[PDB]
Amino acid sequence: KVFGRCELAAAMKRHGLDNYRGYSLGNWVCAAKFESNFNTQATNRNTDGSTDYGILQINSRWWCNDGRTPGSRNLCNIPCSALLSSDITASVNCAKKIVSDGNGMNAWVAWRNRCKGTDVQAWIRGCRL
Ligand code: NA
Repeated sequence: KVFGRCELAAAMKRHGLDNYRGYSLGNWVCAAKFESNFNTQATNRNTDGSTDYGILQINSRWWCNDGRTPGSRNLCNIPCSALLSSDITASVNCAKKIVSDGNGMNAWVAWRNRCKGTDVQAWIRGCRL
C-alpha cells in the first residue's frame, strides 16, 4: 500500500506514535517519507546482507526475522514480512521498541540526515488529525 501523507499521519496517530518518546507526528511522517516514500512494500538490501522492510525500513540485523541475516536478532518477535502489510500495526509496535533503544530517531539514518532539525510540522500541515 502507498499511503497518502495525511492518511499515514492519521494511521500513525491511531497507533499512538504521535509524541511517542517525545517525537511529534511530523518526525514520524518525515522519516516514513524518506525511508519508503510511504510504500508499505518497500525493501532495501544492506551491504552487510541484512534487509530493511516497510514504511519505516526496519532492519533484519536486530528487529525482525527474515531467515537470511546470519547472527541477527528478532527483538520485535515478528517475521520481517509483517512489516510489509497494508496494516502498519507491526511497523508501529516495532518502531516504538527501536526509538526506545537509546538513540531515539537517530536509529533511522534518513531521519538524522533529512528530517532532524527541519520544519517537520510541514509533513502534517493541512491534515485533519
Ligand atoms: Na533478524
